[PDB]
Amino acid sequence: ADKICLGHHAVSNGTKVNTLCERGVEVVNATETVERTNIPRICSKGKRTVDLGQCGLLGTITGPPQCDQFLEFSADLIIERREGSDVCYPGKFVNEEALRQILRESGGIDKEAMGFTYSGIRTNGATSSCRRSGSSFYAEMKWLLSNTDNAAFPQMTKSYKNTRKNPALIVWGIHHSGSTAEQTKLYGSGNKLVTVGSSNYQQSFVPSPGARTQVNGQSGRIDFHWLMLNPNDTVTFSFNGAFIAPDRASFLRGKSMGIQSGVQVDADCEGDCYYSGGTIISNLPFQNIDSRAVGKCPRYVKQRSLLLATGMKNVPEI
Amino acid sequence: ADKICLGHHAVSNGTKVNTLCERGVEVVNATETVERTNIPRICSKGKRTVDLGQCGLLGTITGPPQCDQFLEFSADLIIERREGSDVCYPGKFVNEEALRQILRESGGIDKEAMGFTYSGIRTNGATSSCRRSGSSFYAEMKWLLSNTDNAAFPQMTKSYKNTRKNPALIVWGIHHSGSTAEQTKLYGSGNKLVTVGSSNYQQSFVPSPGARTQVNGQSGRIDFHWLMLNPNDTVTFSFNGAFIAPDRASFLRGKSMGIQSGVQVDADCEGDCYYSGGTIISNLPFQNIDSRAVGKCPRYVKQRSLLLATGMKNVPEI
Amino acid sequence: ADKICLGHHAVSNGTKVNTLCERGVEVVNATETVERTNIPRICSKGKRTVDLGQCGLLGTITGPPQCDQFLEFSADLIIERREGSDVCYPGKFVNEEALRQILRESGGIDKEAMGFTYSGIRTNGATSSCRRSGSSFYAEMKWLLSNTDNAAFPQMTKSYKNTRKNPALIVWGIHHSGSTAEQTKLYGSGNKLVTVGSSNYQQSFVPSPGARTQVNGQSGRIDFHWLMLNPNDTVTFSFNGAFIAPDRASFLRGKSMGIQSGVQVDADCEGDCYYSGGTIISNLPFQNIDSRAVGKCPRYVKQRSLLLATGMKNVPEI
Amino acid sequence: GLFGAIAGFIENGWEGLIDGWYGFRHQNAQGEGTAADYKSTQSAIDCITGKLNRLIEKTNQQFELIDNEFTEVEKQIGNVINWTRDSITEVWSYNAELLVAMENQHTIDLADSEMDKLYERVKRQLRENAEEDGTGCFEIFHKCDDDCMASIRNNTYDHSKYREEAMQNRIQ
Amino acid sequence: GLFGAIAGFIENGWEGLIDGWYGFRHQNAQGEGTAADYKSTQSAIDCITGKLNRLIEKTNQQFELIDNEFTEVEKQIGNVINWTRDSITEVWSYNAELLVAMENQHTIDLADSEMDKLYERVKRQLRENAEEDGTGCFEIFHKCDDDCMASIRNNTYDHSKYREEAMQNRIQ
Amino acid sequence: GLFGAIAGFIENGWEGLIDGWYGFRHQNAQGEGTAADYKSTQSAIDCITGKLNRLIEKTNQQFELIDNEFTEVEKQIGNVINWTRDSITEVWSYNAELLVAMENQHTIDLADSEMDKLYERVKRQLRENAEEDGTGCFEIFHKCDDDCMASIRNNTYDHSKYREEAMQNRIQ
Ligand SMILES: *[C@@H]1O[C@H](CO)[C@@H](O[C@@H]2O[C@H](CO)[C@@H](O[C@@H]3O[C@H](CO)[C@@H](O)[C@H](O)[C@@H]3O)[C@H](O)[C@H]2NC(C)=O)[C@H](O)[C@H]1NC(C)=O
Ligand SMILES: *[C@@H]1O[C@H](CO)[C@@H](O[C@@H]2O[C@H](CO)[C@@H](O[C@@H]3O[C@H](CO)[C@@H](O)[C@H](O)[C@@H]3O)[C@H](O)[C@H]2NC(C)=O)[C@H](O)[C@H]1NC(C)=O
Ligand SMILES: *[C@@H]1O[C@H](CO)[C@@H](O[C@@H]2O[C@H](CO)[C@@H](O[C@@H]3O[C@H](CO)[C@@H](O)[C@H](O)[C@@H]3O)[C@H](O)[C@H]2NC(C)=O)[C@H](O)[C@H]1NC(C)=O
Ligand SMILES: Fc1ccc(-c2nc3ncccn3c2NC2CCCCC2)cc1
Ligand SMILES: Fc1ccc(-c2nc3ncccn3c2NC2CCCCC2)cc1
Ligand SMILES: Fc1ccc(-c2nc3ncccn3c2NC2CCCCC2)cc1
Ligand SMILES: *[C@@H]1O[C@H](CO)[C@@H](O)[C@H](O)[C@H]1NC(C)=O
Ligand SMILES: *[C@@H]1O[C@H](CO)[C@@H](O)[C@H](O)[C@H]1NC(C)=O
Ligand SMILES: *[C@@H]1O[C@H](CO)[C@@H](O)[C@H](O)[C@H]1NC(C)=O
Ligand SMILES: *[C@@H]1O[C@H](CO)[C@@H](O)[C@H](O)[C@H]1NC(C)=O
Ligand SMILES: *[C@@H]1O[C@H](CO)[C@@H](O)[C@H](O)[C@H]1NC(C)=O
Ligand SMILES: *[C@@H]1O[C@H](CO)[C@@H](O)[C@H](O)[C@H]1NC(C)=O
Ligand SMILES: *[C@@H]1O[C@H](CO)[C@@H](O)[C@H](O)[C@H]1NC(C)=O
Ligand SMILES: *[C@@H]1O[C@H](CO)[C@@H](O)[C@H](O)[C@H]1NC(C)=O
Ligand SMILES: *[C@@H]1O[C@H](CO)[C@@H](O)[C@H](O)[C@H]1NC(C)=O
Repeated sequence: ADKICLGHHAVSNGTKVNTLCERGVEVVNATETVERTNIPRICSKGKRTVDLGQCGLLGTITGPPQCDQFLEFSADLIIERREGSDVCYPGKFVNEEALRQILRESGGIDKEAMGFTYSGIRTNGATSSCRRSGSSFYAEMKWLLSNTDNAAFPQMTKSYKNTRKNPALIVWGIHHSGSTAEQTKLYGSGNKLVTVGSSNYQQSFVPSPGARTQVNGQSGRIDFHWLMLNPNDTVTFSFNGAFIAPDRASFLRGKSMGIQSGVQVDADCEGDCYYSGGTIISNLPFQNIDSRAVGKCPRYVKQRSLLLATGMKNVPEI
Repeated sequence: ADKICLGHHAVSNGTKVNTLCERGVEVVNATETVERTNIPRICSKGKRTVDLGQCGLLGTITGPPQCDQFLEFSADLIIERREGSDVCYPGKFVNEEALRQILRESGGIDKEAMGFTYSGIRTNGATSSCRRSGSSFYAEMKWLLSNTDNAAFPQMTKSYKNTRKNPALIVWGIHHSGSTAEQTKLYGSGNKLVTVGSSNYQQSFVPSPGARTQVNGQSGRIDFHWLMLNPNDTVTFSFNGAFIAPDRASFLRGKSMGIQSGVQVDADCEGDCYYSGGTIISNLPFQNIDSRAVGKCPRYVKQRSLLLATGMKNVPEI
Repeated sequence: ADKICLGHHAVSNGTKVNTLCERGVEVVNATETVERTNIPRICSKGKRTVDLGQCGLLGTITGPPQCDQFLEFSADLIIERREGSDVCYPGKFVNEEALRQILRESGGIDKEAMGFTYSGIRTNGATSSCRRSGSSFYAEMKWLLSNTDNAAFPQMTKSYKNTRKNPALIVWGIHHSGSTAEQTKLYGSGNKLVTVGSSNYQQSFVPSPGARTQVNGQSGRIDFHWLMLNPNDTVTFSFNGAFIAPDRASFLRGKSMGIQSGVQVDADCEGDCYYSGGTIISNLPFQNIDSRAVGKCPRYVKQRSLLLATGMKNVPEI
Repeated sequence: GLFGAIAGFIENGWEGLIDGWYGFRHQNAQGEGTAADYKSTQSAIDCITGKLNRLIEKTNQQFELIDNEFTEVEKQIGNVINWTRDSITEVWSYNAELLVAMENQHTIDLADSEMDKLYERVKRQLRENAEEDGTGCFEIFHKCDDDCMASIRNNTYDHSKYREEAMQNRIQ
Repeated sequence: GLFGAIAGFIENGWEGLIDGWYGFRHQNAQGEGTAADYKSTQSAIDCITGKLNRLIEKTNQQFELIDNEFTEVEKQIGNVINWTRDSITEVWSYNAELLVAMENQHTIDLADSEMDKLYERVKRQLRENAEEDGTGCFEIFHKCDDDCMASIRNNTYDHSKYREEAMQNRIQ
Repeated sequence: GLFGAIAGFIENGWEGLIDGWYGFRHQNAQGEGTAADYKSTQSAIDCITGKLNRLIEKTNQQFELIDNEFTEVEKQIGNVINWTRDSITEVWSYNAELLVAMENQHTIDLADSEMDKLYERVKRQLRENAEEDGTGCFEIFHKCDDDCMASIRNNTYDHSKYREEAMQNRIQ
């Protein structure tokens, strides 16, 4: 005349998940395993950040007038903007991506004098395309002209030996004029040739005058070359003309990480995954925001949602 | 007095499959999940196909006599054959793989005149290695000779400015003569030098005469260079000799895909996975035919067969 | 008044493993699936091994005095040491990594004479930086000087045609002097230029004298270039000065493998997975020793240990 | 499987069953008879077809050429390309093998569970009226004709009708 | 599930149970009553949370930039970079899908097994004193008040006390 | 352990069993005795060995060097090589972890199923002649000597011999 028995709980509305041999099974809970939300700011607290403005990353080695405050910087995070430029006189670098990748993780630079001295020539060439309070040039290079118009140019040689414990970075430049008369007016008449020598490096360069399209009101060009020096070696420059002499050498310090972005900076935050739109802060193992994120980030998938079951099957009454 | 019983079905001979901790288990059904058959034809219906014969892909820019009908083509699928050649005079391109990869997805080209004009010099250089009805040259380039044997060649400059909304493609060439007397005979005595300038480009070239092995009855060579022009910029050429001048500029249109094959074309078909032997049409997730297939193809594996069970374990009657 | 019972075995101390929804479950037995031990020797039995000492891999083509016994070697395994060098006179190869990768699998080389002959000029240039019993040069190259100090140098041309069935390898060199006066003293006055021609290759080279840092007591440099010849073609060299003529051509034979290590060699062993510290001999599917092993090796993982269960759950008596 | 019904206490299958995967076989005074079940067969077929449909799903991604088979490319980049391709192939082969093994393991256990559930339902239906023999067969202690067997086959069997007679037969 | 308890011989769940996953429901002369079970709920929740924690684990590795989005790189190397990235993405997507499907398949079977284990444990306690009706629960053959139900709930039921009365009721 | 036999209603294992994984333990008037079972031990060992052999399998593929550790290579290509290698390592580590966890989960369930199957077979062999106490032990209602126990062990038990005496003892 008595009866006792058992059952399980149920809910009115469940959630649909996917199993091995079915699609759309209803359960009580499920959770999400894919991240789709971000913070539209560069969150950085506890680290030193440097926000380059109009200054390009490669300009800090040469020093155009727009990079006067980043000549010797220290940072743990480096941010580059879209409007940055690293030239005041028309020209470009050679093999620039490798240099950018090297400098992105450097964590800063330190400058040291070289000690070169010159006699019998003029070393104060100035142009109107780089203006500080008049006509000026790059802050860390010298433009060696002739004594007077249509004069000669003696053949010269210079040398520098590394002393410190770490490898050094050396940068020089070559000038291509906009005519065959300018090469004569400035550097004199005749052939011109420069040569750069080291233990693991021996190259020669020769200018090529010609007419080109006008950029910033100029027709000439400047080409920048670079090399790395082991901490016992010596570098020799032999030249007769068309030389942009260096003045200082750079040494790296520490390590850091660099990104490219277009949003502002927040100093009250914490994050480790950055992309060009903000920060990704989550504990889920997958993300569906950007495929080129850098740092400590989750994995990128093409799916938009993937639900993971948490309760039993849902069997509602009647 | 009465009896009821239960059981299942069985078959005389089953199929052997593999499980987690056993190899060779016999079941009633199994199916195959790896594809091994193909159709030995290029099945293509619903798309425009262009089948280049003796013409090479890079020839359509310069126009050798064997590419006279593909100067301005439009297609969705491009097929290249093994016998295609893109030169009538000995020579080769520079950075050819990148240009080929660019052109394979272009979907076609369109030509536009440049408008260069010349005075004094001759512009009708012809050779016997490219014959249409006699002696002729490339259909889209001009060979600038001198007025007469052992004469002067005035230094000249030419310019062209892009106008349309899309980037353009510019191609020019340099001629390396066989001997040294030939250089004097065709372009006069003295040094020769050419220079090419733009906003993001400043190069110089100089011919290098020298004796080589005879190809097609000739000893000289021609080197072709190319560049891409932004949609608002200008290009300048300055030269004194050894120049092959362009006549038309090319613009891309649309998009397409390109393959290399050696079989015929079938117009009554449908496919999306091509390789060098035909087409792959299947719904199976894996394939074991080729590893360099292009399009929408299944995954490639090394195994030859993989069976999936479709029934219970087979227990035949004793 | 009888009773029967059922049970299972147990042990006093078990091993902890990880399951799908638990960490640290105790079972009766377990095994390991990650390898962490090696043999500190290069185990090689059943194959021919060549152990280059001070000789570099690229030296066997040119033959400095330290590579006199490896001019024509045959091997199945090639070992290179850290102290190996391939130059006796200061200089370096151009595009060396590709050549090293080609030579590492050649399995040996064979030399064949070329047959060049010269008249008038001298062919016995010697230097004090490569000494056998006095002053000597590379064993497979010739240094063509002039008849006497500050004399002329006639323009010359030479050619060689392949005859065998397989592609050949050709190597030549260019000399950059330490000053503009040594060039005059050795090769005479005036401009110098060399050109190399083939069917699929045409290039020109010109020396660049200058002052550099002293290496091995010398200031000049030598640059080595190489090319591959299809087995029916011809190669032509035209020169007036600054040429280091080849004397023999090389052909590959068979196939092999190459490694870099720093341990000794054991002739009583059997192995197929090598790295820079010894040999890996195991049947486990994973390894955690080195990520740059070569041969037939297990997969590399970051975890240190992964235990696989081999018994039931452990429930000790209590 | 791990339920011990197929290849367990049931010795062998029947080759005369052609219209289903499971069925009944009865014998009484009138004669013998055979039939088949519908629900369990439908469940097994349904989940098998679900597996098959889930397997043939197609992902849309397009790939293009990166090397040439008519004129070779520079050695240093071709070596890298070949290395990457060889790296990818092993991953895909391992994935295929693991997936096939897992599915093959799951299917047999599913079928065994279905058979066990079908047996247990019929065992529960006949309470305190039939006796088990240990080979998948039942012995009924009362008189059960064709209508009785049919009412057993579909779930409409009432055990109160024959309780007294079956109890008296079993006790003595 | 493949144990045939949830959505098997138990028709539907209860929406009035809010303090557990499984429970009892009794009816006698005094009235009706409901309760809940503590062990099975904890057993399921334990490695539901265990699975969540195992999935949440975070593995450290740092990646950097290899291309530029302001100034483009050379075509021949950018094509290779894009090819490699597209190759990796498919592998990761496939892995995610397979893992989620497997875990979802396992959880339901675990819950069904827990329900079946509880039912069997309760059944084994009332030897020869109760009968099964087939809808999923029992009928008692003697007088059982609230104390007897409480004793049954917490595994403190002695069947020797009511054996004679239950046997006499069942036989006749 | 979703079958509820090991660490379920069986309290603990036996440390005196050294010649097998499962066994019997009997007690009668003459004394106590212990034995072991051969079929289930072999059934478990076989699939354990199969798993080990399937894991040992070795796939033939050869790899070579692409970079130098004595003289460095150009930066732009070395960065790509390092990036690709770091990408592959994570995939392989994840695969290893998942495989080990899955196999460890499967093995315990297999062992539990074997134990449950043996218990169910022994229970089905004795019909209406024994009673279940709920801890893995059976109570016999007649006189059983060593020969009867041995017959029970190796499937040679005929319940018709002692049916009347056992029934009379159970009723009274
Ligand atoms: C990267 O791998 C590819 C293929 O996986 C390599 O290309 C293959 O190179 C071999 C060696 O020459 C070719 O074999 C030859 O085939 C021709 C027919 O075309 C035959 O006449 C010869 O006797 C020889 O068997 C093979 O065909 C070719 N595979 C192709 C083109 O698909 C490539 O060499 C590898 N990269 C490097 C740098 O080695
Ligand atoms: C390798 O893949 C990347 C990623 O898709 C390719 O870069 C993408 O190139 C397209 C085509 O120019 C860019 O679209 C354009 O974006 C600009 C700026 O938003 C917009 O103004 C244009 O109207 C157009 O939509 C796309 O942004 C760019 N993705 C980036 C930079 O992240 C790249 O081209 C591929 N490599 C090669 C060799 O094709
Ligand atoms: C790509 O990754 C490899 C590592 O697999 C990088 O090579 C490693 O570079 C570091 C930094 O120089 C080396 O550490 C140094 O080793 C020397 C050996 O004498 C030691 O004296 C220093 O104190 C320092 O520990 C490391 O050995 C080296 N690993 C090797 C050669 O296996 C490589 O630099 C990476 N590529 C790029 C472009 O960064
Ligand atoms: F054709 C092939 C391709 C890959 C493997 C393989 N590689 C492994 N690496 C590490 C661990 C297990 N591994 C396996 N076993 C396979 C088969 C057995 C179940 C697990 C996956 C075996 C044969
Ligand atoms: F979004 C996606 C991503 C990948 C696939 C996919 N790719 C496969 N390749 C080969 C075999 C099975 N495959 C599947 N099935 C999925 C779903 C079913 C269980 C196995 C994994 C399907 C949808
Ligand atoms: F050592 C490692 C290496 C990789 C992971 C990992 N990463 C994931 N990402 C996304 C999803 C699952 N993931 C897992 N595995 C989890 C789930 C499977 C069982 C083990 C834990 C965890 C630990
Ligand atoms: C599911 O779990 C969440 C917390 O994880 C909580 O809202 C509740 O326990 C469940 N929700 C529903 C709607 O059942
Ligand atoms: C450089 O080489 C010299 C040569 O012996 C040695 O004395 C010195 O310690 C090395 N290092 C530096 C920093 O000079
Ligand atoms: C086995 O499966 C195949 C595949 O669908 C089917 O064509 C065939 O009829 C099946 N045979 C049996 C006996 O079930
Ligand atoms: C681009 O071309 C248009 C032609 O209509 C011209 O008006 C415009 O000034 C050009 N852009 C620049 C920056 O000069
Ligand atoms: C565990 O297995 C190993 C080899 O598989 C064996 O040597 C060892 O005796 C086993 N452990 C025990 C307690 O028997
Ligand atoms: C090379 O070409 C000649 C004809 O010029 C031919 O006789 C010879 O057979 C060719 N050599 C080979 C190896 O085919
Ligand atoms: C079950 O089968 C019997 C066969 O005699 C039939 O009379 C009855 O209607 C069936 N039950 C249902 C619900 O159809
Ligand atoms: C079990 O319930 C009964 C009924 O109230 C109670 O007397 C007994 O103390 C309980 N036992 C335990 C261990 O809680
Ligand atoms: C089973 O055991 C009994 C008792 O020793 C023995 O008489 C009989 O022969 C055995 N049966 C078999 C098949 O071994």
